[PDB]
Amino acid sequence: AGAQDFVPHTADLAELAAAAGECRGCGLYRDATQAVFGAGGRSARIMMIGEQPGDKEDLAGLPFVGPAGRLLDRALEAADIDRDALYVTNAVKHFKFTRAAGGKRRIKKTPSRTEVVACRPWLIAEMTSVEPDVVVLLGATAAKALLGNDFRVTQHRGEVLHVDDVPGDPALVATVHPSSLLRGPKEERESAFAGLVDDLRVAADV
Ligand SMILES: O=c1cc[nH]c(=O)[nH]1
Ligand code: SF4
Repeated sequence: AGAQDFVPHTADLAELAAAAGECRGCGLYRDATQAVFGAGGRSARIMMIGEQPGDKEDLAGLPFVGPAGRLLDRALEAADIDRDALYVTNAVKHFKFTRAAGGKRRIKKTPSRTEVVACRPWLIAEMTSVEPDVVVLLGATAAKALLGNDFRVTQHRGEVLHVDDVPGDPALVATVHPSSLLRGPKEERESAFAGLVDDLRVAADV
């Protein structure tokens, strides 16, 4: 089922990342440039999970390198968290996208629950490998990947969650995806940014 047979029996992140380059666990590997595995080391206490690599990440081979990543770095710095000490990854490892005539970018398309479930074996391997004390779930797709398809990020802000089917029973904190804070009225973006910093500080205080 899904990516399971493509996941080797190793906690070495470099070996896992190389194996993910060969994954065919769903259809998304076909049009994407490459798999984008997580970045960071196994000593990380905090794991952060986004939805999927976007246009820039698909070509950089690294997560959170575009505008959403720059806002996330501003929030991490405000929360006094060193990005270099985190393990940062995504629920889905291949960019799902389309282009619009006249567009300046490839446009993300939402992964189906089917694709998230197919890719989840990689997240389980990452979590088993890193043994984080806390997992920050950035956005609906990531949070639902671990907390259920009905989970609503908007309803659980600031909350330390724990579920029974997650490796090592880490604390889970679900928050807004940084891409949500890039657009909207200034006051709304500023309030939302403060809330993201708050949630990052809850996770770091675990
Ligand atoms: O790595 C990335 C970049 C943008 N958005 C995500 O969810 N993940
Ligand atoms: S998105 Fe995940 S499950 Fe699908 S092919 Fe890529 S690595 Fe495999």
